[PDB]
Amino acid sequence: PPKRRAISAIRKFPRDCG
Amino acid sequence: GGIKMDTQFYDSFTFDNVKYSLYDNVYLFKSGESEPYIGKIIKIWQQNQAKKVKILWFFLPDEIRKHLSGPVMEKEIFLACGEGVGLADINPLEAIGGKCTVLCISKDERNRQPSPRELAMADYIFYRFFDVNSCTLSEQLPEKIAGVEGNLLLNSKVE
Repeated sequence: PPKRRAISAIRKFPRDCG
Repeated sequence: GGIKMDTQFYDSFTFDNVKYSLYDNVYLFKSGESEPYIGKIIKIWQQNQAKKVKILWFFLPDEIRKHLSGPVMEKEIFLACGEGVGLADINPLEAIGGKCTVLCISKDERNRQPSPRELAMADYIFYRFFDVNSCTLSEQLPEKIAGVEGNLLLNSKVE
């Protein structure tokens, strides 16, 4: 199950994704 | 002589009363996003006392909607593959926000066909792989993804 954290994820997306 | 160990790596850890293992699938929230990202842990290590995980990304349908020509299944997601930006990102271990049950239904011979029980408990299912370079979906799993052998990126070897 998901649980939001204070520390943010780091993520890059391919072009025109996200 | 003297001994000097290099980087400490890990196969598992516990975070907020959840046990995570290498190649588990997890939720990760970015600040300001309503929905979490889903990714796979493909490396765990400590770096300057900071705990890090390398995340190989999954894509939810909404995240690649602009590149899809056809429909998707209700619980379907897509595993990133190929080489380029968007394949994987190094993350603080502390950003992990829970375990996600993702089941592979690929006919690829390196995938174990899941039991009805596993399929019944899956949060998401996948059999297609999104090449981040061409930005296209394929049902062919490459030999490796992000330097990891493909057979480690699918279902567990034993139920």
